[PDB]
Amino acid sequence: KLRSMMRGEIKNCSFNMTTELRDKKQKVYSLFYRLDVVQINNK
Amino acid sequence: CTRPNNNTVKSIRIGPGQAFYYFGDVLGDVRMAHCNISKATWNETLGKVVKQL
Amino acid sequence: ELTQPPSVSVSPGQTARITCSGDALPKQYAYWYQQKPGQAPVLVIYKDSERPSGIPERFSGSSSGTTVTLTISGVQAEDEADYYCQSADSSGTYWVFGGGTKLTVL
Amino acid sequence: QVQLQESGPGLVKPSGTLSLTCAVSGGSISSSNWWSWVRQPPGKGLEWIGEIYHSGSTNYNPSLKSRVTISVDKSKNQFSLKLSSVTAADTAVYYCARNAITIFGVVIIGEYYYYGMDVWGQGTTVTV
Ligand SMILES: *[C@@H]1O[C@H](CO)[C@@H](O[C@@H]2O[C@H](CO)[C@@H](O[C@@H]3O[C@H](CO[C@H]4O[C@H](CO)[C@@H](O)[C@H](O)[C@@H]4O)[C@@H](O)[C@H](O[C@H]4O[C@H](CO)[C@@H](O)[C@H](O)[C@@H]4O[C@H]4O[C@H](CO)[C@@H](O)[C@H](O)[C@@H]4O[C@H]4O[C@H](CO)[C@@H](O)[C@H](O)[C@@H]4O)[C@@H]3O)[C@H](O)[C@H]2NC(C)=O)[C@H](O)[C@H]1NC(C)=O
Ligand SMILES: *[C@@H]1O[C@H](CO)[C@@H](O[C@@H]2O[C@H](CO)[C@@H](O)[C@H](O)[C@H]2NC(C)=O)[C@H](O)[C@H]1NC(C)=O
Ligand SMILES: *[C@@H]1O[C@H](CO)[C@@H](O[C@@H]2O[C@H](CO)[C@@H](O)[C@H](O)[C@H]2NC(C)=O)[C@H](O)[C@H]1NC(C)=O
Ligand SMILES: *[C@@H]1O[C@H](CO)[C@@H](O)[C@H](O)[C@H]1NC(C)=O
Ligand SMILES: *[C@@H]1O[C@H](CO)[C@@H](O)[C@H](O)[C@H]1NC(C)=O
Ligand SMILES: *[C@@H]1O[C@H](CO)[C@@H](O)[C@H](O)[C@H]1NC(C)=O
Repeated sequence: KLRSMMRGEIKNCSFNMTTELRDKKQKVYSLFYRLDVVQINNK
Repeated sequence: CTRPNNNTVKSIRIGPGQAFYYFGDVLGDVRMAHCNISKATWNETLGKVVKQL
Repeated sequence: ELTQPPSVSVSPGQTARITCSGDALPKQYAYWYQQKPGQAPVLVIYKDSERPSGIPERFSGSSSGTTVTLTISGVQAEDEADYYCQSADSSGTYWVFGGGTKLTVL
Repeated sequence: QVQLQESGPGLVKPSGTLSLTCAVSGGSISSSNWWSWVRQPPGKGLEWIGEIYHSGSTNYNPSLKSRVTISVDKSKNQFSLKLSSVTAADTAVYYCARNAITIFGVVIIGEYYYYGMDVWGQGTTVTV
């Protein structure tokens, strides 16, 4: 909910990142920009 | 020029020693990053250019 | 453009929950008003969760996707008035109003 | 305070243009807010109509984009609520309106919060 130029710019995201153990993964919430991610076609 | 956002960096070990840093959270609320310039100075600056052109 | 339940009646001492529906609501804020009878309708909740000053804490508000929620905790009998939700365009160009809400306590 | 006084015609002949004016008492319309108009049919809820900024940027109901135009008399701190030949289907109580906002960051990129619409008009029972 934002009207300014920064609308739809920063994107909350989710992972399954491999931890330091071989058989343990991890759901990770992070932030990214429009100029870093590409759609594939919560898409 | 400024990036006026109070941010937060988190860290996660992803390998045996591989621990990377990522853009965790923003304190305050989201603000555009921008740059300022003296307009009248720059027109006076650009007026010198076209004379040389 | 906006869906709103026309009439919700309660008894005293309850907690009222009034919603609105709309497709721009995942992208727009929603603002809450209170038409008391013969009165200028008073701003109640702005920015989907914020009341202004001079407003009791009985009024709460939250959002859920295309649905919002006006929340009155500890409903008094004198709070019987109209309640209007307001949002704007999906493009954020023109404002729209909710339909209407009529309270009836006791 | 900033007081909204409403003005316009009275009993209306059907299918006529209705230009109306909000006499803004305490009129200090510098560039600070948005100003707007809403209406209430006499037994119904409210209807948003339009919206104006001081510079001249206007917004409108798409349902009433045709028959509605608005302006502002900043020389007298007055508004303009003009209509086309609107029939007797819109015999509604008319409200002068103030969308107050809150400047968040840079105003040029439009970085602000719509505060709630603050101060109401009076009530203009237009009979067509
Ligand atoms: C490049 O050039 C450009 C211009 O050419 C420069 O852009 C300028 O940038 C300024 C800030 O960087 C910006 O200033 C803003 O002004 C607002 C208005 O302030 C004036 O009025 C008030 C009241 O009359 C006076 O008190 C004040 O002294 C001024 O006279 C301020 O309100 C803005 O401050 C807000 O943001 C800062 C930082 O986040 C907060 O610390 C501050 O408290 C304000 O934040 C409140 O309001 C926001 C609005 O939503 C809330 O989100 C926030 O949570 C705070 O809300 C609390 O407080 C309010 C009030 O107390 C309360 O109602 C609410 O409930 C909360 O409790 C800001 O300071 C200029 O406007 C801007 N110029 C233009 C033309 O746009 C740029 O800086 C230049 N860059 C460089 C590098 O040089
Ligand atoms: C990114 O989106 C996720 C969606 O799940 C957010 O995670 C939830 O956030 C709420 C409030 O922020 C918490 O109450 C939940 O517990 C969170 N869920 C989980 C599984 O942790 C997350 O907060 C968002 N990221 C940021 C930075 O706000
Ligand atoms: C860039 O920013 C700096 C400070 O943020 C400005 O420096 C100030 O400039 C004014 C007038 O030029 C002086 O009166 C102040 O004393 C200066 N303060 C400091 C701390 O240096 C600078 O002018 C800005 N540049 C532009 C082009 O706006
Ligand atoms: C992570 O893994 C779980 C189960 O393996 C799966 O349900 C989920 O969709 C995955 N999420 C991502 C972002 O890969
Ligand atoms: C950022 O937030 C932290 C929270 O503790 C605060 O200490 C710090 O002063 C803030 N910095 C700015 C620039 O707002
Ligand atoms: C810049 O200056 C020149 C003369 O010095 C003037 O003709 C021109 O209009 C100016 N442009 C702006 C944008 O001020």
